[PDB]
Amino acid sequence: TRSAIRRASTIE
Amino acid sequence: ESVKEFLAKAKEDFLKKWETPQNTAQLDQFDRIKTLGTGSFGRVMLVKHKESGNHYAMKILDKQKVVKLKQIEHTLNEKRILQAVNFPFLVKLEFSFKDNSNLYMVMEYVAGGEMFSHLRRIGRFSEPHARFYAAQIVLTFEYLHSLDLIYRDLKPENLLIDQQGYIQVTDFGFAKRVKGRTWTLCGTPEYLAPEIILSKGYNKAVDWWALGVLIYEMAAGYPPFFADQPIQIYEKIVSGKVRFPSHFSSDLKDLLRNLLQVDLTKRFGNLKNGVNDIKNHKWFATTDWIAIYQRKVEAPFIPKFKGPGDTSNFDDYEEEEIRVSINEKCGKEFTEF
Ligand SMILES: Nc1ncnc2c1ncn2[C@@H]1O[C@H](COP(=O)(O)OP(=O)(O)NP(=O)(O)O)[C@@H](O)[C@H]1O
Ligand SMILES: [Mg+2]
Ligand SMILES: [Mg+2]
Repeated sequence: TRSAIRRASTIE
Repeated sequence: ESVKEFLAKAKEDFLKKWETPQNTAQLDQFDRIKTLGTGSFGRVMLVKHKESGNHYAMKILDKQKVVKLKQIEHTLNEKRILQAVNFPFLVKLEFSFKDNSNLYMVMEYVAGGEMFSHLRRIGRFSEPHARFYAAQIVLTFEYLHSLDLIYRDLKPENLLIDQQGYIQVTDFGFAKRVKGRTWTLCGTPEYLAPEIILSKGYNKAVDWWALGVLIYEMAAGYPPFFADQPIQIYEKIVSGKVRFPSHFSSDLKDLLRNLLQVDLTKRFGNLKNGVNDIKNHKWFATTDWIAIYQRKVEAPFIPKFKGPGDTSNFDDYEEEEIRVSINEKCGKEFTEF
């Protein structure tokens, strides 16, 4: 399996 | 023009539902089955309507943390825009409601999974494969931008693949009706336009920048600007510097340079001809735009599912009890939801 790190939205 | 008349009717439909804004279901009516994705303010779960048997994806937002983090207008925007838009690549909202603790948006379940997981597994999409997904995004932005809507969080994790292999855009958390400039720092770091980072006030052009990051990541397997610390990511974005895999076509490189243009005087999608500069670009010369809209193109990849409510196309998440207080919380702040 390959890494798959989801990216979270960001606010201030 | 056929397109212009189409958009004008789309606007009429939208403004009608835009003033339709209540409580069209209740939590009681759904079995909660599995978490599909977790976020900062809650989670999305696979649910099943107990009486009809239909499955849906329910986003749960915690009202208190939403208030604490100055996200009330964003949350009201998200639900109001999702109920009023209508387009073949925008996820449908079937129900929405609120209780003592949470806001709930019940969407159609897109069982194919995130574009992100197929992309990481396959490694990278071919240029025709990437172009197929991109075409749908170009038409979607033309539609939303036509209604003065900015989307503001394009990324593979927010793009779901349906049973025909087409895209369903979800996560309208930062969508906003905007004529002119807006100023909120929001989006996802690897995808933010420079004008957002530099706090210059921005418009729909930030969506066309994000499309360039999306196309780059789909085709390369990784985004054009990434680093360990987001400060370094922002330095790259702002620098006006992008290196392309040698395996990219010259046409792909030229389109990306014009979308990843930090100068707004030059960024495609923001010039005099608007979205037509993108539609007319040589990278898209083989794209039948009407066929894509009509969903008549054979998709390059169709995910597999084993009947309704199958979740194999999603990562597994730590489950938890859904906390609903005995006392109403933040009633006044969410009256319009
Ligand atoms: N309609 C849907 N059908 C199936 N899965 C969905 C649906 N909507 C969302 N998801 C999944 O749930 C995840 C979280 O939904 P999302 O709307 O992105 O919440 P979020 O808290 O705003 N995440 P983010 O802002 O990107 O950090 C998505 O990335 C998808 O994996
Ligand atoms: Mg998301
Ligand atoms: Mg979001």
